[PDB]
Amino acid sequence: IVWAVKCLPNGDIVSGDSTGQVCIWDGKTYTQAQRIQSHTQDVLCLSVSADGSKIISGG
Amino acid sequence: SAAWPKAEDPALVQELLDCVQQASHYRQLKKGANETTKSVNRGTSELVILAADTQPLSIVLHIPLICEEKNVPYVYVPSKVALGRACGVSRAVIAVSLTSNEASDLNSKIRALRDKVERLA
Amino acid sequence: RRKLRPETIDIQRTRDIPDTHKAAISSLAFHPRYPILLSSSTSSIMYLHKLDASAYPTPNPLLTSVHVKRTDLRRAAFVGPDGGEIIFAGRRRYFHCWNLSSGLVKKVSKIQGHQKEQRTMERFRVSPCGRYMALVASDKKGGGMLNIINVGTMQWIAQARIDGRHGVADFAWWSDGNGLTIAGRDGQVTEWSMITRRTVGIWRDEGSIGGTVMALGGRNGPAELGGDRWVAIGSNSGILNVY
Amino acid sequence: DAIEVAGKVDDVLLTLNRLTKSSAQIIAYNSKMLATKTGKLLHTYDESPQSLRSVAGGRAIVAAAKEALHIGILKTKKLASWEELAYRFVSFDVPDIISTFDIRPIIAELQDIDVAVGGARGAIYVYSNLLAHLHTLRVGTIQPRKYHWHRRAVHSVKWSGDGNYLISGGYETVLVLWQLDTGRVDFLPHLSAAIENIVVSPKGSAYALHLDDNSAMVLSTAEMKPSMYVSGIQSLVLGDRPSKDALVRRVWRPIDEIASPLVATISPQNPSHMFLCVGNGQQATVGGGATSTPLVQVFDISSFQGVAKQAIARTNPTDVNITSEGVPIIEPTATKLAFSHDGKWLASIDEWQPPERDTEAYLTGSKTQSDA
Amino acid sequence: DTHAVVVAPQRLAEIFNAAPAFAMPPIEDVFYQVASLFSTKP
Amino acid sequence: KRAAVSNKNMDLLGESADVIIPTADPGTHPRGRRPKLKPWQKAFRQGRYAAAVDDVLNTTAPSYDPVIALTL
Repeated sequence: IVWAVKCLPNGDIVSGDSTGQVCIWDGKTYTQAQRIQSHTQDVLCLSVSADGSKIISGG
Repeated sequence: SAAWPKAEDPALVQELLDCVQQASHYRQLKKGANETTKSVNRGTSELVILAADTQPLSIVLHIPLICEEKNVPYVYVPSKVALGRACGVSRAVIAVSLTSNEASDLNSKIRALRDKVERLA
Repeated sequence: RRKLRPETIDIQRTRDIPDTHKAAISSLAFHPRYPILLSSSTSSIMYLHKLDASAYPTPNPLLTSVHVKRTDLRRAAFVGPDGGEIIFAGRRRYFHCWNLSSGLVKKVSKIQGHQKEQRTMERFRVSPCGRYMALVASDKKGGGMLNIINVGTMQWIAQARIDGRHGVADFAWWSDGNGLTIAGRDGQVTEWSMITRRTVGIWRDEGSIGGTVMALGGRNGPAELGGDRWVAIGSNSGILNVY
Repeated sequence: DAIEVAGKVDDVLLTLNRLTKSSAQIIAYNSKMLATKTGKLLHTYDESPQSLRSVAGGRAIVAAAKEALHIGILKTKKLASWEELAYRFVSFDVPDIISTFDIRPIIAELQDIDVAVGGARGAIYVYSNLLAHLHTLRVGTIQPRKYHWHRRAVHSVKWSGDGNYLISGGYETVLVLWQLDTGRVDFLPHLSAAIENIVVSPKGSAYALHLDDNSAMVLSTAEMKPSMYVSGIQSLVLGDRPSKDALVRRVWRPIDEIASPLVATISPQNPSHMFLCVGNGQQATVGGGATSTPLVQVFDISSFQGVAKQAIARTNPTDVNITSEGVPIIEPTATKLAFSHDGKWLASIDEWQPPERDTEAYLTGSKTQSDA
Repeated sequence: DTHAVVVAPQRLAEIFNAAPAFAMPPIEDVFYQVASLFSTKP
Repeated sequence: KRAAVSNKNMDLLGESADVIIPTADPGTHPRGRRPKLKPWQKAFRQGRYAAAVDDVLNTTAPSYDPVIALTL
């Protein structure tokens, strides 16, 4: 269950989901580029910095 | 364009072609534009799937009129070659029409599939 | 051997392999340097034969006959251009790498955090450069991934995930050895590079209701897509498209 | 290091010699320069220095204070003459007490370095890029990536080969592997003793571990079995380098001491073997305030290798080594062990009492915790 | 490098069966039709 | 269910073959019976002592044993 999606300024999509992962999806092709296992329970909310330099994930 | 109940979602397109292949093995399928028109005019047709890759698109546009007169659901898939080798034909099939019977798991699948087509409309 | 003409071929049946298998043959492979055929069946036996039709007293004599304990052999492959190691695997959750010099067989059983994703090691492809090896992870769920493993250290280095309906039909490494082309079921084919480590592109097979196999070969192809000229994708209806 | 003096690459030695107790200085020597015992002085830094490592070549050297870290780049390119061997140094404070560090070079030039500092509180701080951060008065904000798994101090941190993985090892007897491309982590959890030192092979294949119970195992990757095992005498040692988790004032600070003699019998019917009582590791033996030696090993005398090992008292290698509070568990010590006349019997005694901090609720009248 | 041109014979039979022997296009035009059929230009 | 070649016929063909590669690690069961952990043993091993003591000392359960309770 993809609880939170947000979009980077350069086009990529950051998505926290039910596994507590944070996936980085490519912007032009819409495929995933990275899976970051971060949390134990599910990531509930994301935030992306205005210049696209920091991602905050809250589970 | 003129293909306004278009099936664009690939999950729904895969469900439509899987039900077409199952009806083709059940011999519950009418392949081709003329045979589709005959089944829709006779009223034995439960659902009708046209293809939008037809190069003159106007050779299948008469079937939406007969389906609007007979109240059967029609839907457009993207690729006629995909529809053709979904039926198991080795030709390009531009319109197919899958029929109903008394009691089948296939008939339950037909009812659910025309519910999904009504969700598209 | 001549350059062959496009309507008839001078194919010529030679002396068949003398040792038969007790089950179906899952995989054949030729050594990249020497004329040595490796056959592997579901009856847990690999046979290495040397191609000698003019041999005596048995044509195509057997070098060795390796029985792997309790593993059916679904696939066996040679590694690299030199053909130094044989990687072989089946339904189980481990795969062996047998070095042909010094004879040691190491049993890789962990894929470094993705052991839950891989309930099998049956289908894999070693790169033509021999550096990498890709294994389809047994996790279908509307889209299949494949974990990519450095051959020399047997460690996870990447993962390529495509979207489909039942996962990955087949895949093939590019000829230069960097990327790989992953043909999933329901027609989506995906070129995925190793340098940028994300998807180069996605295209669709023409009218495929579901793919079954793919192969990729030739030379003088596009330089940024691996340098292989032809891709051939065979579907479940019986139709094979060549692009 | 192998550096180029004029066109002849040769060995330069970089010594770290004290001048006071909390200060030291690093001093370079050639071979002919070592023959005259004058050295090229490079840096004097003044916060209890621990260790010194350098990158391939001699371009960047990394010195380690207790809380700080000194990165040094050589001033000129190509090193024309020997008298211009000067290193520009930048010091910055690591957030924890540095136990170890491994530097990998990002490359035939030297483009960058990646430093992994394993601190004494348990964390591993990865400083990703340093020469491009301190090459440029003003610097940009540098912020290490924190990887915290070990409870006690992390004994060894190393990058692995290609640079995908960060392998590590601490008191918890577990070789851990940070995946570092994902967020994941995979580990070889239950060794015999503490992972006191690791190295990576010249190729990416083998690791070699110096385990705390006097042992070395060359492991191969993803077979993960020891392809080479070498064991020693494993008895109680007064260590030279004291301990890596005696830096931060724990509940029981580990002391180099011998409280009791080693319990050992040479065995008749095979006088080359020697049965002797050992714990899991040396540090895990002496930790807890009592000798916890619930194992014996048979040790060959005629050719000095530890032949075999076995448990006598109850031991749990597969359970957690440390309680929830932070004290290491003690295991029953085999006090008296003596061997029969025939060569066919062996009788041992093992004692265990609960620790003094643990009772606290059995005291009723004049009962102290030692009496309970 | 090139190979032998593969041509289905029904195309050449259509080229010559388009008309009778009399009242066919002149042999230069029919030669250009046959040569463009057997031309190995992609 | 029906396998293609059963493990006993695999053993017979391995007797017929030349070089046998053992895939069981030595010192384990060859058929592959690992000692599986009861959930109180798993909780005690991970360090979940409340769940361990409750799962053991629940006396209504059919897998109740005073010697298991003494062991924990």
